[PDB]
Amino acid sequence: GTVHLLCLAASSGVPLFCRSSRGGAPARQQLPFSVIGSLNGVHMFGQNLEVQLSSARTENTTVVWKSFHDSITLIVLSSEVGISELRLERLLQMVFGAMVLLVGLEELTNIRNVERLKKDLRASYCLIDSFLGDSELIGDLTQCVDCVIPPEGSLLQEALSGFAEAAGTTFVSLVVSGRVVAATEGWWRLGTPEAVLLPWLVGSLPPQTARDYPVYLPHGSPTVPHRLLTLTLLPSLELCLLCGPQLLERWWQPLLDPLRACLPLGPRALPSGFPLHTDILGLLLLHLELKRCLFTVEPLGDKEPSPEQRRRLLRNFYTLVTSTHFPRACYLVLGTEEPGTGVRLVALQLGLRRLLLLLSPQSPTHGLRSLATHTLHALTPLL
Amino acid sequence: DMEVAIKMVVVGNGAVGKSSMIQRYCKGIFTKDYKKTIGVDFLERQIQVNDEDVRLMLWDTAGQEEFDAITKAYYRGAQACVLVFSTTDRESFEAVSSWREKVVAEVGDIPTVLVQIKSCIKNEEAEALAKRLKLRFYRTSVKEDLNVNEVFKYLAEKYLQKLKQQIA
Amino acid sequence: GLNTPHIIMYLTLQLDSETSKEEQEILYHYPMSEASQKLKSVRGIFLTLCDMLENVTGTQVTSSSLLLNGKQIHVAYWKESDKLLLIGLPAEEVPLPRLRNMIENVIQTLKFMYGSLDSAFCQIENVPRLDHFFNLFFQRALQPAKAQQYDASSAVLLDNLPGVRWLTLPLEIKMELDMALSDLEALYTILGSSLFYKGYLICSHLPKDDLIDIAVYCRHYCLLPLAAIGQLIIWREVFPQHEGRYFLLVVGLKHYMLCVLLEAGCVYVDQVKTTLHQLDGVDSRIDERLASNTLFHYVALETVQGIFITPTLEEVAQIHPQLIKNFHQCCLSIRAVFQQTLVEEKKKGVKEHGVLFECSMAYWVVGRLFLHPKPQELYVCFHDSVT
Repeated sequence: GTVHLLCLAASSGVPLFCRSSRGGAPARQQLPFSVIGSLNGVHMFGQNLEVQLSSARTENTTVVWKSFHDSITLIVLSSEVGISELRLERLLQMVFGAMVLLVGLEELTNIRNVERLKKDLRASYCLIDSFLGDSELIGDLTQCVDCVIPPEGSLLQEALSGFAEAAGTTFVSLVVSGRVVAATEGWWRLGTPEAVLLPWLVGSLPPQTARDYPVYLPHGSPTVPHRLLTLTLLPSLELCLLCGPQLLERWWQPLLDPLRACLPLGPRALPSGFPLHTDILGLLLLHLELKRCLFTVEPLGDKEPSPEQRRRLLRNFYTLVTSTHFPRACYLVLGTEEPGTGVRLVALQLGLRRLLLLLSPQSPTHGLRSLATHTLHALTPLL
Repeated sequence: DMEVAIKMVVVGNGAVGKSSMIQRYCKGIFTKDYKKTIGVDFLERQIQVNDEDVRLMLWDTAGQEEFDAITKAYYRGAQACVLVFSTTDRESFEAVSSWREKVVAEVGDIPTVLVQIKSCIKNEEAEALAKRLKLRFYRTSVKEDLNVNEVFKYLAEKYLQKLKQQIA
Repeated sequence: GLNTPHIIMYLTLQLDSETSKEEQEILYHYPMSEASQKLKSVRGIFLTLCDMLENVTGTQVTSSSLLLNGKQIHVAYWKESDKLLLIGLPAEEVPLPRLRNMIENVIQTLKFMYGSLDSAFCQIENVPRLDHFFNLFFQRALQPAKAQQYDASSAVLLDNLPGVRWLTLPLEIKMELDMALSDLEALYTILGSSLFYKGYLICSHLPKDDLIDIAVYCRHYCLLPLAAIGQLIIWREVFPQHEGRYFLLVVGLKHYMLCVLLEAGCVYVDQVKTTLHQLDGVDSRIDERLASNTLFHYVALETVQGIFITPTLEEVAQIHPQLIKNFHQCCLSIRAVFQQTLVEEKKKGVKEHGVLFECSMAYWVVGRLFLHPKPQELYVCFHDSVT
């Protein structure tokens, strides 16, 4: 699972940093300048000849280049078992969106000098190696917000609206462990990369009672330095407030009990004790019109241990589902030929609400589509 | 680490044995078999200059005309350059002027210096061009194993002076 | 199309010459036209990429993709000692797994032609016929439409699987064909032979390791048409992945194609012509066999023997034209998913996959793998009334 992210200045050729997360853990591995220079050189050779070198796959690993705008390029090496091109391309787009979120289009295009650019980006690795390493959310890969449905209570939205009116901002979001619990319509209408970047950014940030950080919106305000205030009233619970201790006690005091119900709701997404087929060991749903993602891994944790394995299977299956799909469904049964072994993965698109499922091998192959339709009908009233 | 990451771009003729002197300087990373297909070779050698662990991104360029326009892509953004030539070879002796004008027209005016490695030419003429084009000649040999790390240290010191100058 | 970028080329790694002209590293490149000059320029990128990925990754470069003029072109690699063969075709016409399969098949064919492919490309007298073969290769990959269009549509999948379209045979016909071929076996000795009828394999005794080479060589020259004369007397030396000469005979007569391999250490044509003439009494029976559950289509395949069974042209004659092409196109991606675990098994030496289509009528395009029993693959399109 060795992975290397290299950020290069296309106009000059000097790399910006060598962030890498070999083996999932944030290993501080420095990739030798041989390969960095060689990959940069092949990229400029292609650019000069009007041929964009996208990716090159080997049997062990996979390497990918791309050029954002005109002066910035990102390349990845990745030896993870089960890699496809689209995962790497989404990773590239998300890292670039994160960059323009943290440093903006200025100092990223039309670089006055790259040394101060690297010194400024020094304050930006943390989210990057959160991205590259093992992550509990797939919002990077699907480009959809990893929303978690609140406990069927409009009181959360009402309190958020009251907080927004008190603070004079339309961008306010209750987020637990990087999962968007609630947000105003303005936050929902936010641009595609930063809508998933901001909750992830806060999840990757160290836990502090209050934090003030400047960001730039890749959609709407690529240059305007919007300030983001993060307040962690409860462990693993956080409130984001964007602007272009008497701060929350006049609205969130009566809602302390539901927020308590949201402390374990983060890792255990979906409403607690939701009626679902017991054979499902991991659920993942998309709403493409609203770009809303729901990714839960622990509906039944006693069997098929190592939930990170379930996350990786669901991510790979989503990659293949996007490969084939882009009243349709597709399933993949993996494992040994021996009955009762392996897993099942199902995917169904219905009403632009593509939904994925991970199941124990005992599930009926004939009824896989029937079960997917049942799950879709059970999940459509949720959102 | 906060490496300065100064980028060398080295220009010669391809038949002067510059690859030999550069390999003698920096071990490990070579990437020697790329000058014939792309036109540039990428090497690195971190060096301790004035309390700074300066990283040296060397970009050797192909002297053949087959890779010239593509070579122009690798000059831009290079923090310093080095023009190599040989006392035995004749073509590089007049090609240094062309290489200097190309390298300054591509990226801009850079604090660089040239180097003669390893006769058909006279030292007085080399001093003549050196004084003509503002840089100082260096006497280098493939066997002496000296007068090169001083070149790189001096160029790194020039760039460090530039950075400490405009940082304030 | 012809104007669409595409190339096949044979560069030399470890360039150790003072000259750096195009011919210095390019042993052979096709086409020598305006559809490959750009890739002829990016050859340096290709060489640097191969060397770099050799250094960093212990494995060879499987493939790469390059965005030319707004469209992605897939390039497939193969690294030998001091030589690298490399092909490039558009993605919209040739998907990547298809490209890898075409590369492996073309390298097997070239090794079948003249020893190692190093001796195939190094020589100069074979350049015109190599150009002819690669022209056939590219015209088949890009313009398959040259009984109409059904074989071309089925190609996009059928070339991927090893084997030939095996025709189910009764006991008596198979027995008499086996007896006739053994009689044909009776200067050189006969390794084996294989008889194909109207592009359908009808009877083989040849080992699979040479039967596959026979099949791919015959196919690459469009020697297996459907509903197709003369006397094809192909008589040439081949090198079937196995010293001594390994000559090859291919005799054609009235939809009968008999391919027989010979070892070493019109003489062998008269008796095979007489055998074909005496077997001409079974053509009516085999045509009767060729003529005449919710399962719509199946491409059931076997691995150890190396054959696959598909419904006959008459069977597919009785939304079907869209059905077949969509089924094959999706089974290409399912094939990719299955070759992942196939190369995993080859390393050792996943279970299945399903799809819906409603381009109308459900489809359940299902691919199934069998590794615990004798390895084999199955691919079925059927209605969803019963599953």
